[PDB]
Amino acid sequence: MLKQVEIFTDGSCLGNPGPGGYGAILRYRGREKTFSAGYTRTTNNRMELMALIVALEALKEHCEVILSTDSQYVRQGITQWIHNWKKRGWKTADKKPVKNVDLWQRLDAALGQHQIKWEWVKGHAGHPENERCDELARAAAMNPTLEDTGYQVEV
Repeated sequence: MLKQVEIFTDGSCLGNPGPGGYGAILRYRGREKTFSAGYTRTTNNRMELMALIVALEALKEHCEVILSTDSQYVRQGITQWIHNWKKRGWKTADKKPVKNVDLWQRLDAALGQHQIKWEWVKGHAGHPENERCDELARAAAMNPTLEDTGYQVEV
């Protein structure tokens, strides 16, 4: 068995907003789980956040996790935004709530249960697991069955 949980994510959506989906692969206790759902009206970025939320929330105890994703949005948030957002109570400089605050807070909550390591892969230089997530995400976008109830046009 792997001594470190493994998660791989991608999200897909054309249209801002539009029908969108996500794929996520979770290696956890000898099992490999695959998550995927499509949403009727959403954004690419909200789908990349959702992928990670769903796969992390699958974890039922404290873990060491390696998260592999090619999202620039997730990468910026993690490496540039979240720390300064927290200090300002999840507001931008103009004192408004940050975009996708609902999903960022939910992701943050999940991140805070685990020892976390990030692998920022490129899209064309992805692993078999990342490619399969891309496939799942586009297939989910094609067949949406959920509501992205947190999505707002005005941020």
